[PDB]
Amino acid sequence: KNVLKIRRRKMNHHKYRKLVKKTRFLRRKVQEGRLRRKQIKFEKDLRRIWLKAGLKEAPEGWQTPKIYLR
Amino acid sequence: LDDDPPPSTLLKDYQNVPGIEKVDDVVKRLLSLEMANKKEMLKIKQEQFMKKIVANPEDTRSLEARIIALSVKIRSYEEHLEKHRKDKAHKRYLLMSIDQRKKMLKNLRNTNYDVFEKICWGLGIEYTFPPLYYRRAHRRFVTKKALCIRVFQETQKLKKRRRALKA
Amino acid sequence: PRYELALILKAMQRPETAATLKRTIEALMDRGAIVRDLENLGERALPYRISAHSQQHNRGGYFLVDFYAPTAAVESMVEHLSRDIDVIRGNIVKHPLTQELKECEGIVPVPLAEKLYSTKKR
Amino acid sequence: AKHLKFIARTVMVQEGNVESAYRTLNRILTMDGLIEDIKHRRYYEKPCRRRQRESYERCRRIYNMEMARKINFLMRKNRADPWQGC
Amino acid sequence: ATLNQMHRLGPPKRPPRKLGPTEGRPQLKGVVLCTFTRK
RNA sequence: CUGUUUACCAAAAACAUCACCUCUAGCAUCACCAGUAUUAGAGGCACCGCCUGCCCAGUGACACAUGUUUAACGGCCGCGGUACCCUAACCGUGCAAAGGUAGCAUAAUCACUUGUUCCUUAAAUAGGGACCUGUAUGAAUGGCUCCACGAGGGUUCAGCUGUC
RNA sequence: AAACUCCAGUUGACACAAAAUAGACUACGAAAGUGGCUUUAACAUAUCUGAACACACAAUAGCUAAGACCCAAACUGGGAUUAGAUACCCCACUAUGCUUAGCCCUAAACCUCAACAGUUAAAUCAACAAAACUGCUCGCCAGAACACUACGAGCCACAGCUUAAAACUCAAAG
Ligand SMILES: C[NH+](C)c1cc(NC(=O)CNC(C)(C)C)c(O)c2c1C[C@H]1C[C@H]3[C@H]([NH+](C)C)C(O)=C(C(N)=O)C(=O)[C@@]3(O)C(O)=C1C2=O
Ligand SMILES: [K+]
Ligand SMILES: [K+]
Ligand SMILES: [K+]
Ligand SMILES: [K+]
Ligand SMILES: [Mg+2]
Ligand SMILES: [Mg+2]
Ligand SMILES: [Mg+2]
Ligand SMILES: [Mg+2]
Ligand SMILES: [Mg+2]
Ligand SMILES: [Mg+2]
Ligand SMILES: [Mg+2]
Ligand SMILES: [Mg+2]
Ligand SMILES: [Mg+2]
Ligand SMILES: [Mg+2]
Ligand SMILES: [Mg+2]
Ligand SMILES: [Mg+2]
Ligand SMILES: [Mg+2]
Ligand SMILES: [Mg+2]
Ligand SMILES: [Mg+2]
Ligand SMILES: [Mg+2]
Ligand SMILES: [Mg+2]
Repeated sequence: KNVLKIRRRKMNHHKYRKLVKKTRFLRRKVQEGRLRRKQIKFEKDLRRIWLKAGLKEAPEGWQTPKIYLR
Repeated sequence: LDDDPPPSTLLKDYQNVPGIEKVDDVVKRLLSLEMANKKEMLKIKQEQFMKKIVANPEDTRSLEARIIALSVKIRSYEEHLEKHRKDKAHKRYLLMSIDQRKKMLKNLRNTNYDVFEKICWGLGIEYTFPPLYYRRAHRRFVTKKALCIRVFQETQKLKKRRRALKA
Repeated sequence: PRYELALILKAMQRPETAATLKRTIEALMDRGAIVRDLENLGERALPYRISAHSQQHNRGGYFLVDFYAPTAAVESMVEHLSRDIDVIRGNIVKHPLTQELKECEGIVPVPLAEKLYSTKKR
Repeated sequence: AKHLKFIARTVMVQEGNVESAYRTLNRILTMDGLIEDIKHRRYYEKPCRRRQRESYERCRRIYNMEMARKINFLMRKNRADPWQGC
Repeated sequence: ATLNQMHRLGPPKRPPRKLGPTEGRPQLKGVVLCTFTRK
């Protein structure tokens, strides 16, 4: 079999790795905003729970841990 | 639960040999577990468990005897791994033996509950019922539920404080 | 179980070899060994130059110790011989007479393998 | 080496026939594999390459020994044709 | 697939037919914005 | 980050600092230390996260046998031409120890300049986000992010009020 | 050429590196993998199949420390070649290859051929390849390319991996 179909993936992958290298700092800034919005979205969900369960405040002694951090 | 087999006991092959009581003291220790491999000790341990539990001591192809024989291996693998923490091949042999025993124990339980109870007692095996859903407990989950349990406990302590309002 | 100690000594004189052999046999006994026999294979020239304990050896007395010991005694005896400066080389092996040789039936010549390729006209 | 010298790979020269001695030495080294091993040991032959070469040589020996066996088997029939003309 | 697999999966469903430029409409009414030629 | 400072015009972005790294030292009866290289001294830098590129020619240290050494002092290119213009993947030539890498960039930073654009006001030489790109940004003289923190500097919603 | 010239050549002493021959053998292991010697421990299941909501593994290369240093070596620097040579050739040297303790979880991880039970009878049988098939089960596939991609999610992974699309385009791709 020829390798004409491997060579397409070969170039795709090569270009992608070079693209990530060129933009790894732009991509990092975008990824930090995403994990930040992700933690907010998580807290809303937990908040929504106890508000729907009638409770007016968070359970006594509860803190929402920052699960989306390094 | 920690009963260690005596080390002087004779090999399973020379136990019945008649007249062995008249041999020299040296010959007794040449035919003992002191001068034998670790596998020779496992034959005696299996023999003791089999005579204790199995109704017919000579039946080796019975579901009971197999569980006994498999439990002695599980014991032998666990001790091996206590010294060799990175022996991944023997780590795999342990986890497969354990699943094969649960498989034997599930069958015995469903066929002969009488002897199933005898096995679980003699070998100190606690049969557990397999969990239904094998789900991964990642952080988001492990926190959601941890909160949802605390919320429920709080709502519990508001009916208590609302029946005291009927008063 | 049964072992054999292939013991190369330092080509000494009788008092020293007897002294050295006695040490080794006691150290086996001290670790729970039942010594079965002692054999003298004779002082030969070494197949090659063995450097042991800051000495260059060319000759040595070959001995064999047939003994029974618990499996844990092997590591301890191995380490003991490391520190004896009259041993050129010592190795403990399972006794060769413990293993029973299975009866062999004979060389069976291998027929040419067949049906490796389809019988089509290429 | 810790071994004795002038024992291994050593050939005695007869009647000053150096050419014949060196020739027999070469044969010994070749017949034992030493020559070919030294040549392959000049550059590192990677494990993938070593396996590709050993497979090739072993497929070659089989074919070569089977062709040699067929040539030797049919050598008897190279004699003169007995029915020349029909 | 086996019969057990063919049961577990069910019918072959269907790709939701993608709409066309006319958005599934016989015709459409537009306002000319510019006129040009393309080769 | 808590801390520290110009008692009496500066409390700070300055210093220290956890951390990281460079240098020196094989040893006792007064510091270090009644210690002993996982130690102890001399310094840099500044938690952490991502990193910390290239240069040993010069000057210093060390080796003083050809040398080694930048988390030592320091440094880190030109002149012409080529896709309308812009720019040059590219081309020619020269020069250096190496030719400023990764980042970051309308600002504690600012020729033009109050750039341009998007937000923000009715109105912005303010502030925020970007883009342009650097007379003279740039990697422990640390570079770039980020939690928390600050009588620090700046912008702001709402309210509040004799600030008006 | 540059390089070395505290260098070469006999001889002696000397590994924490790697394991001629045997091996024309074809064994062990779930796969990855395993070929110097010794010893200890040790190679699951007395039906079969079966976890992409789970567990335990997984070459090489990488990452985090802490050591080792014979050689080999990305990078880098010189020598050479060339129109250029950021290569192929030469020399030198590093990460790395080793040990220990944790990660990372990927391969043309392919013998691209699933497990179990069977059949060479028929009509073998597109081509080629490693002959055509039956029962049973699981796992996978449904033009090309966008795409080992984006979003989302998980993950000790922050230039990562695993899952994984769509729009525009084409009349082919194979
Ligand atoms: C008068 N020139 C020499 C000058 C002066 C200043 N600033 C000052 O002199 C400031 N003086 C104070 C400190 C206030 C007393 C300057 O600040 C500058 C410049 C030069 C320009 C050159 C610009 C030029 N282009 C974009 C118009 C250009 O091609 C370059 C270049 N490198 O080739 C530039 O970088 C340029 O944009 C630039 O940055 C300049 C200045 O910054
Ligand atoms: K203050
Ligand atoms: K501004
Ligand atoms: K602006
Ligand atoms: K302050
Ligand atoms: Mg003052
Ligand atoms: Mg004061
Ligand atoms: Mg004053
Ligand atoms: Mg003051
Ligand atoms: Mg400071
Ligand atoms: Mg830091
Ligand atoms: Mg630097
Ligand atoms: Mg730059
Ligand atoms: Mg701005
Ligand atoms: Mg200026
Ligand atoms: Mg300027
Ligand atoms: Mg500067
Ligand atoms: Mg400096
Ligand atoms: Mg803090
Ligand atoms: Mg303070
Ligand atoms: Mg402030
Ligand atoms: Mg107001």
